[PDB]
Amino acid sequence: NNQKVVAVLLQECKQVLDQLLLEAPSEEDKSEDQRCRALLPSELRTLIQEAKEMKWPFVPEKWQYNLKDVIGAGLQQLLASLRASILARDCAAAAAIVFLVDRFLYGLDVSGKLLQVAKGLHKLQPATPIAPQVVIRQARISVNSGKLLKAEYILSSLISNNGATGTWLYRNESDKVLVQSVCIQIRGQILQKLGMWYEAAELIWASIVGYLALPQPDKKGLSTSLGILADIFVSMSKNDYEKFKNNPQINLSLLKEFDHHLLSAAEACKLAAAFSAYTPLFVLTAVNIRGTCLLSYSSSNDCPPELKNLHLCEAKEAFEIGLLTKRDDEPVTGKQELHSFVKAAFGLTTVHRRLHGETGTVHAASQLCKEAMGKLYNFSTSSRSQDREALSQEVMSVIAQVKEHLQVQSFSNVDDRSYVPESFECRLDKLIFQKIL
Amino acid sequence: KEILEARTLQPDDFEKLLAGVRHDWLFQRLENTGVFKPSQLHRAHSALLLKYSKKSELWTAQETIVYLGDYLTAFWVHHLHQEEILGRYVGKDYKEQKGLWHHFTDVERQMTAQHYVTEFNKRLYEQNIPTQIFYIPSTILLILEDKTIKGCISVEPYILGEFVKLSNTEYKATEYGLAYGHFSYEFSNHRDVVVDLQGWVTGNGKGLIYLTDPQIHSVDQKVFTTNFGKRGIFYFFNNQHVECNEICHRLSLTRPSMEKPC
Ligand SMILES: Nc1ccn([C@@H]2O[C@H](COP(=O)(O)OP(=O)(O)O[C@@H]3O[C@H]([C@@H](O)CO)[C@@H](O)[C@H](O)[C@@H]3O)[C@@H](O)[C@H]2O)c(=O)n1
Ligand SMILES: [Zn+2]
Repeated sequence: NNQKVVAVLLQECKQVLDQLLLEAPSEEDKSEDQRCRALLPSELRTLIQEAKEMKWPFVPEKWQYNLKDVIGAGLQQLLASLRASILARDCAAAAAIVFLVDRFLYGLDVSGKLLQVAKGLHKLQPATPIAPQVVIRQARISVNSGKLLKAEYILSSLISNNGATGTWLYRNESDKVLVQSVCIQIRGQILQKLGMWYEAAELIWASIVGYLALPQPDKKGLSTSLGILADIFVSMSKNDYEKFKNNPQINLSLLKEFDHHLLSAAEACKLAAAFSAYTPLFVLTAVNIRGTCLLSYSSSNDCPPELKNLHLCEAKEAFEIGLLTKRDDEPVTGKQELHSFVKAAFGLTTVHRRLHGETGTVHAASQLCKEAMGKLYNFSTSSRSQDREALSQEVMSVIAQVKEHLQVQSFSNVDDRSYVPESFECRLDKLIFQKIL
Repeated sequence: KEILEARTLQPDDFEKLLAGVRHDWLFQRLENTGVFKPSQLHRAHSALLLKYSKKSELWTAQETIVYLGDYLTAFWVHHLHQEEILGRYVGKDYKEQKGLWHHFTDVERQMTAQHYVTEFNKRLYEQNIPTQIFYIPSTILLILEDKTIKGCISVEPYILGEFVKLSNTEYKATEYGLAYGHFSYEFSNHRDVVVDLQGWVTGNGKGLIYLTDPQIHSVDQKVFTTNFGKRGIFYFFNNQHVECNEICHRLSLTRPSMEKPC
């Protein structure tokens, strides 16, 4: 399940497709396909049949209205079944498996090989439906590689055409609106990459409106759009924010309640964390950004002195929330998550330095943060699974020591599954599409 | 020594730097800091991340921790305020240790070029022309030991590519570069022009280009501008970019009216 072996297996699948492209259509092939599609768990088989039936433009997530775990568990078997269905010429099942593994493999940063095998499948049988999610993935990688015009072409095609793509068949209008909202969000990201902060914020607001128009709001999409909007608010100049604040078509509570782009960004981070309350990594990322926004605001000449400490305490809470996303002896595996934990630890230490001077506890926490940083670099440099597990353990031990030193106490949320205080979900309710298109 | 006295930042220094300081304040503040030794690699250090904005013309500091690693086969760096957690970043110190003025000047130059190229790419996108040339962002890390500056490092994202001169997509890299020079002239109210025809080409020669070693001619002289001023400007328009290209026209860039100075 390492990026490299999976990339090699996907290259092998695509080479098998190139081979079949030159040949004519064995019972051994369909026997192998049935065997590989029966070796897998029934949940994965149900997901495969639902994807082949096009019941959704995207694969659902628990808590959107685990998936990552069940996909990562049967990734080897799912790719084996993919290449088996490829030999059998059932391009529909292969496309369904592609749809099922697309998000996870984007996480592994090998979407290119997967899109290659997808285009090979389309070549073998052009009538095979391919999920809007995979086309949007192509647009995403085009954005990431800097082919902004190609990405915009794809996104505007999917938007103007009410989500229509290839031979895909929708089952309701809400799914079309959802696809349109995701595409508008990615267009906002395109403008953000160019630094067109105002227009980017406009498109992100349009995506938020689209998400809220669904019968069940897409909480994951909402968290995403609000995090992007926080980044945009951070990047904006005072004039961009003044202009985006006085726009009548933009009815956002965080705008008419805060008069500074950094405070608005911090509020938007709080909202994004709330919208992903059951996914601790997104909570940690959003609250790290919130603490950074507050550290910058409280240190600026625009912060009334009377309020400085208060905003620092807000930062405090922010970083504390991040540090509370994990417990002692709870394993961390990602490089991004380990980095974010060191970030939160140092942000809390810095808040304590800004509130209390050069105290002994602040100094001890700074030393612990430097030790964790060393371990984190050695983690990002190691290439063995046991070496990286021990390093993650040492980093998280240092993080727990910093939590102890700085006296981080848990919060109690009635929802025992939420990683954010109730003061975030509180704001969630009062956040505020066809005309926008 | 008095150098050690000047290298120590007081709470007031930290407060000013975290709020945002002007060029003149920053340069006068670090006047008697002298020259430092190479930073110690394979190590985590407390540091100040300093970033320069041409829009606001401000230097802003954030407290951070950086780990300095191995030299590139320039050395890998990783701090807590990177734009991209999973991305890779390289830091660089002059082989001959120099003062802080040089680091700050180089960063101001890079970020002025980047401001102009960002506006250039906005205009290009509005006109449906692919974006082809960019400038690597650059930041400063003041490596500190007990609130005392003990090092200064420049930090950039890592780019994998080959150095080229733009000599040899829809337009040649030379056309992008010269059109960008013209754009810098216009957008800057006829007071600046960025001239650079060299950089890192990526993606097997097919991909984007990140320009380096920029030369900024200007009548408003700054620490980072060239020694030529209007001369340079004239030269660019009379020898380098003699006749406009498609990009200049699609941007509605007019020809300057100048006389060979001196
Ligand atoms: N809270 C949150 C979630 C995700 N991200 C980041 O977004 C990008 C892309 O997410 P993805 O899950 O890989 O894209 P999918 O097309 O597979 O899923 C759809 O995602 C959108 C929206 O959340 C993101 O576009 C939803 O509206 C749709 O319903 C689908 O779920 C990831 O890198 C991820 O890290 C994020 O930042 N924050
Ligand atoms: Zn021209």
